[PDB]
Parts: sequence; C-alpha cells; structure tokens
Amino acid sequence: GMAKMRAVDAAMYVLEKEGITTAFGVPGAAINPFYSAMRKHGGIRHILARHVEGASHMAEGYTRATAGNIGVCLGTSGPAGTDMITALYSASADSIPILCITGQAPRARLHKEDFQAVDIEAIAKPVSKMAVTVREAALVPRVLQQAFHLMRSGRPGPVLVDLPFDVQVAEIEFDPDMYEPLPVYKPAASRMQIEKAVEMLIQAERPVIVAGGGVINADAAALLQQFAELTSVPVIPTLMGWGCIPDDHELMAGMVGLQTAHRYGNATLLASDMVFGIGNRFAQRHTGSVEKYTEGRKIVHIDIEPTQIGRVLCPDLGIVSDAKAALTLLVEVAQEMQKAGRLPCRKEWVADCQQRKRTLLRKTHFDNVPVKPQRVYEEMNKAFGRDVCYVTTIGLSQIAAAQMLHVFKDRHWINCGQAGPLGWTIPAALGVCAADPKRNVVAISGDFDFQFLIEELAVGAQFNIPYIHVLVNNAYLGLIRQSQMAFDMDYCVQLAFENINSSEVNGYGVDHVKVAEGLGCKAIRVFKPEDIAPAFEQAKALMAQYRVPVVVEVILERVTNISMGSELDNVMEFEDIADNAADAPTETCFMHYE
Amino acid sequence: GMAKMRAVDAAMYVLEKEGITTAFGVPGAAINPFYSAMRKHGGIRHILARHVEGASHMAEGYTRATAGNIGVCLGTSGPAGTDMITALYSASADSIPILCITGQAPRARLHKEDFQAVDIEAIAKPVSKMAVTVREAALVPRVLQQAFHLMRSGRPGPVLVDLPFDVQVAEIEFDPDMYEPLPVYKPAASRMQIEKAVEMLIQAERPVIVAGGGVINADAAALLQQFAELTSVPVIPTLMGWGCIPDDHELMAGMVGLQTAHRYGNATLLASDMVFGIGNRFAQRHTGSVEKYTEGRKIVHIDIEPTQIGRVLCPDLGIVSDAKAALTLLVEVAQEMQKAGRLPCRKEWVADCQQRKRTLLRKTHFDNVPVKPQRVYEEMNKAFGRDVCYVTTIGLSQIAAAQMLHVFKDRHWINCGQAGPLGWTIPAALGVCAADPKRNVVAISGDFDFQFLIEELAVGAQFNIPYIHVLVNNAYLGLIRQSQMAFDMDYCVQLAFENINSSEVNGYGVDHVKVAEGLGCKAIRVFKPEDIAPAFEQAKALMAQYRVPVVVEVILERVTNISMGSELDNVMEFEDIADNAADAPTETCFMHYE
Amino acid sequence: GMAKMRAVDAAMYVLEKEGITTAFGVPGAAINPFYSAMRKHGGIRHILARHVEGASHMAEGYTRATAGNIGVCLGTSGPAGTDMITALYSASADSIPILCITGQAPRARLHKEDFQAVDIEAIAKPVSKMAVTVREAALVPRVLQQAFHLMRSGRPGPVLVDLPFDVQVAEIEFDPDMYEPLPVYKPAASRMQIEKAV
Ligand SMILES: Cc1cc2nc3c(=O)[nH]c(=O)nc-3n(C[C@H](O)[C@H](O)[C@H](O)COP(=O)(O)OP(=O)(O)OC[C@H]3O[C@@H](n4cnc5c(N)ncnc54)[C@H](O)[C@@H]3O)c2cc1C
Ligand SMILES: Cc1cc2nc3c(=O)[nH]c(=O)nc-3n(C[C@H](O)[C@H](O)[C@H](O)COP(=O)(O)OP(=O)(O)OC[C@H]3O[C@@H](n4cnc5c(N)ncnc54)[C@H](O)[C@@H]3O)c2cc1C
Ligand SMILES: Cc1ncc(C[n+]2csc(CCOP(=O)(O)OP(=O)(O)O)c2C)c(N)n1
Ligand SMILES: Cc1ncc(C[n+]2csc(CCOP(=O)(O)OP(=O)(O)O)c2C)c(N)n1
Ligand SMILES: COC1=C(OC)C(=O)C(C)=CC1=O
Ligand SMILES: COC1=C(OC)C(=O)C(C)=CC1=O
Ligand SMILES: COC1=C(OC)C(=O)C(C)=CC1=O
Ligand SMILES: COC1=C(OC)C(=O)C(C)=CC1=O
Ligand SMILES: [Mg+2]
Ligand SMILES: [Mg+2]
Ligand SMILES: [Mg+2]
Repeated sequence: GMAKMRAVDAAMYVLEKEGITTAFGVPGAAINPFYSAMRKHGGIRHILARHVEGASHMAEGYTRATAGNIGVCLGTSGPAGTDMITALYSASADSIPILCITGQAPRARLHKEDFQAVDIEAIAKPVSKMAVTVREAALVPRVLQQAFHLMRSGRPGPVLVDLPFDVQVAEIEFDPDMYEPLPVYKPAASRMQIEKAVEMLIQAERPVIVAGGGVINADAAALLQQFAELTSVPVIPTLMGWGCIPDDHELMAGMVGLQTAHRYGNATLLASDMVFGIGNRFAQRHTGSVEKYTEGRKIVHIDIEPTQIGRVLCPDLGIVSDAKAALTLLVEVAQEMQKAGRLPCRKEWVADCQQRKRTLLRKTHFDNVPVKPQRVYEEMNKAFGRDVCYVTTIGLSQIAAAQMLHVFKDRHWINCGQAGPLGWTIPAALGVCAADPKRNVVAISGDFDFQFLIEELAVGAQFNIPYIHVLVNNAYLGLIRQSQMAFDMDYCVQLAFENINSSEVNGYGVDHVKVAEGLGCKAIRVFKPEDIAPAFEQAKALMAQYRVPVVVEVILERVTNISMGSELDNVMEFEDIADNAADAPTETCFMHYE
Repeated sequence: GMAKMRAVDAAMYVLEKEGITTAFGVPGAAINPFYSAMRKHGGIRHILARHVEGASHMAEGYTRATAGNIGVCLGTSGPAGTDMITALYSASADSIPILCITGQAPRARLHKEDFQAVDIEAIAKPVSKMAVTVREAALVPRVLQQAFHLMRSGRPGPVLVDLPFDVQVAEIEFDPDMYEPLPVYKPAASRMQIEKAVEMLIQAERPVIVAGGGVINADAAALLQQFAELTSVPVIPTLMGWGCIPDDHELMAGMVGLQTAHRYGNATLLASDMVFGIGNRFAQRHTGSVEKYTEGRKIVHIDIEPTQIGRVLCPDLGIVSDAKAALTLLVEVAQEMQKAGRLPCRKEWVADCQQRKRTLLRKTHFDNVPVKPQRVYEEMNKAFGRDVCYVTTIGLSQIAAAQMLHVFKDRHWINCGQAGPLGWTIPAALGVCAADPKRNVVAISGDFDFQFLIEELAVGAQFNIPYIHVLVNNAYLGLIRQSQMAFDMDYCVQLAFENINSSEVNGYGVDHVKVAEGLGCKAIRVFKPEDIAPAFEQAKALMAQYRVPVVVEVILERVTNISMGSELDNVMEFEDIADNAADAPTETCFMHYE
Repeated sequence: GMAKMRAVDAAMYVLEKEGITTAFGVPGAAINPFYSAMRKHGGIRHILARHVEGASHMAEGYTRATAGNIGVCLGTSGPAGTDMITALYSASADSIPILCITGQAPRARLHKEDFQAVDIEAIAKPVSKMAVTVREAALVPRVLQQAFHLMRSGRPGPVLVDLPFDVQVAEIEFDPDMYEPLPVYKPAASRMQIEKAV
C-alpha cells in the first residue's frame, strides 16, 4: 500500500494503472530518473528510436493501430521536446492522443539559461490539449491522471508533460492500490435529436452517409455498418473514416474529394440530395468549395465537438454526440422505423450508385517499363490479404494509393491525413507493429518521404520488428512537381544524381537497397512490372526468415500526373481512365478479396 | 524603377539587397510562389535538403561560418514550420540568426481547418526574435526589412516569416532602387566605463580574460588578441569563444568548465583573482556553482544585452556594449596606459599559467585495439592543417573532441553549444561548406548523432559538397551511458545488433560504410589506431577525386568514460592523465601546427 | 421551429435555454447588434452599469448569490474588454463563472489597427477557462453551448466570448426547439475511496 517513493516511481504505477505497456523514446541526462523508475518497475517495453521525431511518430502509429491505445514518447530536455512538436501537431490535427514526456532543468534554474533548457510549455501549447511543466513532485501522478482524462474525453488530442529533474527524484508518499483513472467525458445525443435525424433521412430520396474518423475514434464501425444496412443507405468514408465499412460491401460507395477520391464517389455525392455526416468534419480537401458540395442537399452533422459544427458550412441539423452513443440510438430508432414499415425502399438509388462504381474507373494495369505507379497498387491488392493494414503519409505515392488500394477493416488505413509530415511512414509502421505483432503491416512511401527518417529502419532491425515497406521511387518530389505545373516550372524538386557507388540505379541518386541493407534490413529492387508480384512473395519469405523490415523498391517512370482538381466536378484525369475490369482488375466489384 | 510585381518578387529584390545569395529548403504547394519568384530572379543558389530539419541546420552552419552571413531556410505550410522549431531554438540559444520562411494557407482560411495549416506564429514565438504571419502583400518587403534589422541588432537571434499563399501572389508596386536596409542597433561602452574596467584590471595581480561567443559575434577576434597582448593577460575562451585567439598563442590559457575543458584551464581559473569577461555569459556548464567560480575574484562582464548582466552572478562591473566597440576602446585605453608606464608587468603570473598548461594533461596516445577515442583526436590534430574548421554537436565524441582538438582561427569551431540537437552535424557542415567552398571542413560525430539526419549525406552527393566526416562508433549513446552510472544502470542506451548483411561490423549494428555509400558518398572504416592516419590521407584524396562527403568511421571500444565533474575543482579523471608530451603529443606546447 | 435569424438572435435563444434572465453591461457601437437582439427577444433584464468594471463585478455577485446562477457582463470592443480582466481574474481565482461578451471589429479588419480593436482573446486567456473570438456566425450558438459546459463542469471558471460585428449580424438557420444544453462533467468518488476516508 502506502509507501515513500520517488515521484517517477509513482508515475510508473499510474502509467501501469492507465494501461500503458509500451514506450518509444530517446534517453538523456535530464530524463534519466524516469528511465530508472521504468527499469525498476518492469512491464513497460521501451523501444529506442534513432531520432526523437521517430519516437514521436511511433507513438502516433501505436495509438492509431487499436482502439484505446495511447502511444507514449519519451525524451530529454531541450531539443528533444522541440523535436516532438511535429508529432503533437499531427496527432492534434487528426483528433488522436499521444503522451509526450520530457525531462527538464531543475525548478530553481528554469529562468536562468541552463544547458539544454527550453520553454517547451509555451512552444507546445498550440498543438496539445495540455502542455504543463510539473512544479511539485506530489503533482506528478495528478497531472498524469488529468492527462489521461483529456486524451480520452471530448475531441481527443495529445498531452505533453514536462518534468524538472528535481521534481522527478523528489520523495513522495503514494498508494498505488488507491489510484483510479478519472471518468471519461463523452456527450450523448438525445432520442429527440436522433428521431429528427432519422426523419430527415427517411424524407431524402438519394441520401448518402459520410462516415468520418470520429466513427473509428469511437470504436463504432460495426454500428455504422449496421445502421447503413438497416436503412439501405450508401456509405462514403472520408480518408479518416476509410475502413469503417468494408470496401467490398454493397453499400460502400467510394471516397469523395479533390485528391484521395474515386470518380464514382464524387459522382455519387453530386447526385445525392442529402449528406448524413457522422464523425466527419467537412475538410476542404473533401468538399472543395462548400457552396458546390452542399448544393441541393440537406446536411446532417454529428460531432463530439460543438465548435466543429458550423465551422465550414451551416448544417440543416447539427448534433453534439460521441459517434458510438449516436449510432447506438440510430440503430434502435431505425429498427423501430423498420418494424413500423416506415423505412423507404432504396433499390433504385443503390443501383445508380453501383452503376457509377462499376463504370467510372481509372486504369491500373500498365505493362510500361519504366513502371507506372498505378500498376504497383494493383499488384499490392493481389499480393496481400484482406487483413492487410496499410501505413502511409503524403505524396503522389499516397494519393494514388488511396485512389487504388482497398481496405476491409477499421484501423487498416493508418494515415496522418491532416498534417502529412514527411518521414512519418517508417516510424508509424513500427508503432503499429509494436501495438499488434500479428498485424499484416504494409507501408507505402515515395523516395523523399522514405529518406526523411530512413534511419528508423535500424530500429526495426535492432528489435526485430517485421513489416513490408513498398517504396515507389521516381527520384522526384512528385507531388510538388505536379503542383508546380501551374507556375510553368520544374524547380528544386528533383533528387536524381549519378551515384558514384551504383551505376545500376541509372542516375536515380540514392541506392535504397544499399542503405536499407546497411541499416540491417532486407531489400529488393524491381524494374519491370511483371517482377513486382514475385518480389512481394520473396519479401514475405525474407520477412518470416529474418524478422526485420523488408523494403521492396519499385523504380517508377520519372513523371506521372495523378488525378486531382479544385472541385468535385473539376477533377482532371491525366492518365487513362477505364470503364472495364481489364484496365482496373482489382476493384472489389471484379475481384474477391481473400 | 517602380513596377507592379508579386509580393514574392519584391521579396527577392529585398533578399538580394540584404546580401542573401544562398537558401536551403524543401518546396511545397503553399510556398511554390516564393520558389517561382526565386527562379525568376536568379542569383540565390538553392540547396534542396532531404529533411526540413536538415535545411534549418544548414542555415545555422551557413550563418556561423562567416561574419555577417545569414542562412535562409525555406519550407511549406504545416509540418515544415514545426520541423524548424529545433533550429530556431538552437540559433536563439547561441545568439545567432537564421531566417526561416514558410508558406501558409490563404488569409481567409487561417482559422478554418485548412489542410496542413498550423499556428506557427504562436509555436515559434518562444524561440525567435520575431515570428509573424504577414497579413498584407505590401507588408512583405517591410517585414523582411524589420527582420534583418533584428537579426543583426542587439543580441542576435532568428526570425520566422510566415507567408499566406494569397499574400505571396498578390500584386504590389515596388521600386527596388529605393530599398535600403535599416541601420543596425549596437550600444557602445563609454570611455568612463572602459577606463574603470582597465583600472580594475591593472589592480588585479592574477587576471584572466574570459572571451565568449560575443567576441566572435562582433567580428572582434583580432582586437581581443591585441588587447590581451598589450596587457599581457592570459585568455580563457568559452566553448563559444574558442578560436578568437589561436590555441598556440602564448597567452591562450585553455578552456574552463565541467566538461569541454582542460585541467590546466580550470586550475588557472581557480588560481586567478579576476575574471575579465568579454562577450561571455556565465553559463552553468562553464561555472559550476557560481559561489565557487567567483570566490576571491573580481568579476567584470561586458555584454551587448543588459538583462544578461547579473543573470547568474553579480559582477563587480557590468557594461552594456557591443564587443567590437568595447574592444576598440579597450585597446586605445591600454595603449595610453602603456605610454604612461602604468601597465604592470605580468611575467610571473603568465609563467605560472604556462607551467600549468605544460603539466596538467590527459593521455591521448593509446595503442589499444579496439581504438580509444582520445587517439582519434590526436590523429586529427596531426592529419589536418592549422586552417582546419571543425563541426560538431554533442556526446562523448564532442566533449573529448573539445578537450583534445585544437583550433587557430575564429569560426573554425562550429558547435551548437547551448541546445545541442542530435543530427545537427551533417547539415551544419554542409552549410559551412556552402558558405565557403575553400574552407577545410572536418566534422566529428558519434554514431547516434550521425544517424539522426544521416540522409543529408545525399545532399552532399547530389550537389558535390565535399568535406570529411569523422565518425567515432561505440554502438552506444555514450554520454547517456556515462550519466546513468549515478543511477547504477545501463538501460536503453545501446545500439548494437548482429547486422544480418554485415558480419564484419561484429555486432556493432548499423553498417555506416554501406549506408554512406548508398547515399552516394565515400566511406572508410578503421579498426586499428595505426590505420587512422592513412585513412585520413585516403579520405583527402577521395574527396579531391569525387568531390562528395567522405566518412571515416573509427570503431571504438564500447565503453570509455570522458573526464567531467560537477565543479571546476571536482572534475573526475577516469582515463589516464599525463604530465609528459609522449602521452599527449599534440598539445600546442609540444607540436608546431602547420 | 427552424428560421432565418441573425447570429445574435440565435444567441438570445441559447442564453434563454441555458437559464440566463439578467445581464449587466455598457453598450457600444460594436456590440449594438447583440443589444438589438436582446431587446427584440425580451426577457433578459439589462442593468446599465456606470463603469464596465462595475458591470463585471455585478456579474460576479449575481453568480455567487445562488447556486446555478451565471452572471452575464456585456461590453463593446477595445477598452471594454480590458476593463473586464480584473473580474475574470477574480472569478477564476475563486472557481466561479461569469460569462463576458464583448463586441469586436469585423473579421476582415481584425489585424488592421481598426478603431477600438484589441486582441482580447490573448489578454483574457490567462484568466478564463475559455476566451475566444468567434469567426463564423454559425458558430455563435455552439461557442455559447461549449461555454456553459465549461462554466459548470470540473473546476468552474469564467468564459469570455468576443463577437466581430459582421459575425453578429450575419444570417444563419437555427432551430431553438432543437437546442439542448450539454451535459455537465463532474467526477464522483468511488465507494473504495470514501470507505478509506471514513
Ligand atoms: C495529400 C492528401 C490528400 C487528401 N485528399 C483528400 C480527399 O480528396 N478527400 C478527403 O476526404 N480527404 C482527403 N485527405 C484527408 C483530409 O485532409 C482530412 O484529413 C480528412 O478528410 C478528414 O476526415 P474527417 O472529416 O473524417 O475528419 P477527422 O480529422 O477524422 O475528424 C472529424 C471529426 O471527428 C470528431 N470526433 C473525434 N472523436 C469523436 C467521437 N468519439 N465521436 C464523434 N466525433 C468525434 C472531431 O471532433 C472532428 O470534428 C487528404 C489528405 C492528404 C494528405
Ligand atoms: C556537452 C556540452 C558540454 C559543454 N561543456 C562546457 C564546458 O565545460 N565549459 C564551457 O564554457 N562551455 C561548455 N559548453 C558550452 C556551454 O553550454 C555554452 O554554450 C557556452 O559556455 C556559452 O559561451 P558564452 O558564455 O561565450 O556564451 P554565448 O552563448 O556565446 O553568448 C554570450 C553572450 O554574448 C552576447 N553577445 C551577442 N552578441 C554580442 C556582441 N556583438 N557583443 C557583445 N556581446 C554579444 C549575448 O548577449 C550573450 O550573453 C558545453 C556544451 C555542451 C553541449
Ligand atoms: C516536412 C514536410 N515538408 C514538406 C512537405 C510537402 N510535400 C508534400 S508531398 C512532397 C513530396 C513527396 O515526395 P515523395 O515522398 O518522393 O513522393 P512522390 O510525390 O514523388 O510520390 C512534399 C515536399 C511535407 N508534407 N512535409
Ligand atoms: C534530440 C536530442 N535527443 C537527446 C539528446 C541527449 N543526448 C546527448 S548526447 C546523447 C548520446 C549521443 O551519442 P553518440 O552521438 O553516439 O555519441 P557518444 O556519446 O556515444 O560519443 C544523447 C541522447 C540530444 N542532445 N538531442
Ligand atoms: C533539383 O535540384 C536542383 C538543380 O539540379 C538540376 C539546379 O540546377 C538548381 C539551380 C536548383 C535545384 O534544386
Ligand atoms: C454483385 O456484386 C457487385 C455489386 O453489389 C451489388 C456492386 O455494386 C458492383 C459495382 C460490382 C459487383 O460485382
Ligand atoms: C538498448 O536496447 C535495449 C535492450 O536490448 C539489450 C533491452 O533488452 C531492453 C529491455 C531495453 C533497450 O533499450
Ligand atoms: C615556448 O613556447 C611554449 C609556451 O609559451 C611560452 C608555453 O606556454 C607552453 C605550455 C609550451 C611551449 O613550448
Ligand atoms: Mg533522418
Ligand atoms: Mg518521389
Ligand atoms: Mg555512440
């Protein structure tokens, strides 16, 4: 029971009681007492990163992988905290938590200029739900207790706790047996709100549900699918909702937006007369101009956060609610409406949506040498099972991936959709694998993304964390080249050079096979489209044999323009479209997944 | 003359008029208009980085390399700005400027949740002299004009300018012929202040001058040496003042502090009866407890910043002045005192200091296999010329390097002494080489530092920026291991693993030769101490031949405890000391440098 | 039912549903649309103060008198908000709420040195649970809805809502019949805790 211990020792009991089992971090002098308490306690597995930014993105991937997870990132004073800001921003922007813990200079030296001491509280405030330098040892467990309530409550977001060295080592009295986590705050919709929502949905003749990341955040994916099935309403996931209904479900109508979207998704949204928004916001990359997105449509919006409602457009009905509480009531009310014979039949509208999904395609089956990227994603759909979990960040790699890959369970698309920091992919994928060693993790990067934090592959080697990394290499910042076409230029976006150690990369610059191997991983390079599939097979075998990351690098043609535009009705198709399965053979309409 | 142009076009004329010729950066959609204006203008050479943090530390190295330089770092919106915070902190903490320029979302979308848009103004405020989102196109040249005044004036520090996309492209009328830079503010000491300072110096019987980074910041190194020569007063540089008097000068008395210090420097400081501080602050790693540092000593402190004076101790005489203005007057007053026969002879005190410098040494000449790090620095002193310019960051690598390497001109020790962010070394060294292609740049890293931003070597390959990187590899976070001895542990600090592609690294984990070669550079690995010198010779040859970075990796013994302690009189010597030149042959007392 | 109205008309329905019946204030040009909506709605009794600091402490006394009360303090842009800071500090310091509402310059002119315009959001942040300039008219009811949650939940404290003139007068669709106050967050001790204390 009650006993004298260091404040960091009480902190270990608190993290244990809050369900922490894993941490990613980089030790330093100012945070050694915490590491000492973590060693003495046991039962937190620590993974040492090779950049503090790598530890922070591993924590993000750990959070995102499984509902209720909270990744922990640990660092010393000074530059470790400033290296965590990009991750605090990324987690804040997507409404997910990580817990960052930094060492700090002793309290009495906070406003002197002590070595490697910085005002991390002020720097991190704009990108956290709480950022606090703890000023008393007895407050260390209470701040952690309040941190966990905030990471779980309302709109979730990250917390940074900054620990002065003397606060860490100071003795306190603490009783772990008496510690209890705080209740989680989550507002719930009333029946009056939900019956009104179902009333408007029954009155719409061509409705769609837009299912956002809040559905997954609430762990409500099964309820979302059940509600759509009862009402026979087609479902359009946002990028952050992707996976909350399987891609081969008859009601899954594609994705909508300016970039990570399908031609059939956009066409179905513009044909609809109602958008039933659950756990989405209405992001600019999803809507385009809001006047066009809402034209002729009733808009319902359910969000856990009151000030998200009305932020970018005025809904016809806005409801403050956790997505699981709201969907429980929506299923119950729809079941009552079904018993009463009041749910309209929707066979015609559903058939129109399925006809769009069958015909408005983009070509993937290219035999070109050098390889066209869209062929890579077709081969990934064939090579990996329906249980595949993809990890990606940003670039033409990621946009075409979202256009062409398919996903079948929630939290099998792991993507930092609002902030998009380059370098996220490798550490996030390691964090997913740490959360779930049985997860079939496959990452997608372009060459530039892959280079930012390439050193994290050695983390996978040192700790034997296996996954497959697909690397699509155009020796370009490809997304920025394509955006520069409006300025009639191609400037500071090329990565090619004659590699003095590798004439076999043919002027593409970095030799990613050699780099990955020096970092202790396995790697295969592919020049021809017919060699992609066997390469994925060797990679699975190499992964089982050595239990390290395996990189499959595909050498792309230098220049491919991915489909995108400024409005839902203005997306330009640069590459070939398709209206037949032979050109686009991995659409779920044509292919049985696993 | 006067003409209509985009605000970014006016920004190019302003940067030109302010002497900018180089930028380091990573383009993105939100900052494309600036890149378009930079392409159209010509005459700024852009170096594309492979991490935004790499661009920001390149800018720091460019600033530090040459007086009056200001490195420029360019990035897009969102995570690019958050990736610059560590560099803004590093530059702020050492009182040096960089100019960071980020793209931003259009003004009318700043408080919506636009894609990759973040409140970088609020995040960067604690670590900049100015951080401003520019809200009008006509203000773009005025903000840059005020930025340059602030980067040069008072205590220097960095500025971040955040540019909304619509502000960048908006047309304005601007006349480059009428643009003029603002005057620089620098307070100057009065003759009354300086005559009082010289009076106290003449009254001291055993004075030392402590010459800080402010002397170099003011470009006053030649005046500092001249003043010390006229007064015959021994000079103790801080780590940030190192190089402002040559290490082989008869008055250079060593360095003082808890870590980057000499046994003879500390012994000379504790024997002195006055510290004449010029352009230093009195940093905790330099002083230890201030009660012991000041015991029995008069303290003079000259600083350009009023609130630096008295911050950590109360000087007997504090003077607000730029170091060059103050040293001009100090030379003039000392010349008057010399003509008047009023400067005391100091042969005895100088002889005592030189006797300490001759006898209180640390051994470097180790024949051990595996190699002892101190032998590496002895070989670096022999291999490179007196014009060598070292670049380093932090770790046992850097601390022993500062204890054992020697430097002979100001701005030939390039070191982020207050913030110490891992990964700084490679990009800072590239920035020094970009500032001065004739500089003989040699970097020193440990393996962990080297891994953080290892991908930046490919920048050196793509652009042919040659320098030598000395990599001392213990497969450890060595400084953190040594600090963990107080907690009787060795925990989360090892980087070793059996590399499945390289049994020749013998369980040291990452194969840095293979990684460096895949990045397009050259690399040599050394296992035996007698092979270090030939390796430095091949590296010079490989560098001349291929004009890329050349890495020389020395395989160290896993565990070496560097000398350090908690007070000037409490530094523990773990490894062998020396009192004879055979054990420490590269001290300047024994070796003629070049 | 749902109807077109100004954002400030919707704010009156929200204040009504949240139980406000009284306000203490000093009008000015930048907060006139709010006063117009209060007058049209009726049923908030306004008491005119003879110093903005006096309205702000009237609001404190109104809160403290009766459990569940929330005093409301109204003022115009500029110095009216800076005159409310001492009350926001005093309410925060004692863990009690007041709701301060200030007028503000229109959004397009927020960083333009417009007459009597100040960054009250930044000034009031240290002494409030929330201090916010509302940047969309449709957000006015939602900001007020979150404010009442914050003033009642956890450790109570005050909120300042800052309303740009153009946000006040813009039209929105709002249904007073569908508005519902948010649930109040109040942690409870477990029986294991209370038995240990006894
Ligand atoms: C290059 C690139 C291109 C992209 N292209 C597109 C595109 O074409 N189309 C597209 O849609 N996206 C696209 N995205 C992603 C886009 O930027 C957004 O991240 C995404 O649209 C937001 O999804 P969402 O609306 O579900 O919001 P989320 O960020 O997932 O959040 C939605 C809401 O969930 C709420 N919430 C949180 N927890 C709960 C809970 N328990 N219950 C209820 N609500 C809760 C939050 O308050 C928030 O308002 C792209 C991203 C990138 C990097
Ligand atoms: C691992 C490690 C170990 C270290 N060990 C030591 C050690 O043992 N000893 C040691 O001394 N350092 C050590 N350092 C470096 C130390 O942390 C400080 O960076 C350094 O001591 C500060 O030097 P300084 O006093 O010259 O200050 P600076 O940071 O260089 O600044 C001094 C002053 O210059 C002023 N100034 C700026 N411009 C001008 C101008 N134009 N004119 C006049 N004044 C101006 C500023 O206002 C400031 O107050 C170590 C660093 C690391 C990373
Ligand atoms: C830190 C950071 N800097 C800049 C950007 C802007 N950005 C988005 S995509 C991109 C290029 C990515 O190139 P690569 O990963 O090679 O992918 P490709 O588009 O070529 O497939 C850049 C620079 C960003 N997202 N993050
Ligand atoms: C971003 C960041 N995280 C952590 C630290 C703390 N730190 C200082 S030195 C060090 C280990 C450096 O090891 P290496 O570069 O291998 O050098 P060695 O001490 O082994 O010679 C660490 C983690 C830091 N300075 N910066
Ligand atoms: C993409 O790499 C770059 C070059 O190489 C072609 C250049 O010549 C110039 C001027 C800029 C650049 O970024
Ligand atoms: C019969 O199964 C199929 C569907 O569901 C009806 C579809 O919607 C589409 C587009 C293809 C298909 O095979
Ligand atoms: C330094 O690498 C590490 C290990 O490997 C020896 C471990 O076993 C554990 C438990 C932590 C660790 O960081
Ligand atoms: C004669 O040159 C020399 C000195 O200067 C007098 C010294 O101070 C020392 C320590 C060695 C030396 O050779
Ligand atoms: Mg890196
Ligand atoms: Mg690319
Ligand atoms: Mg090391």
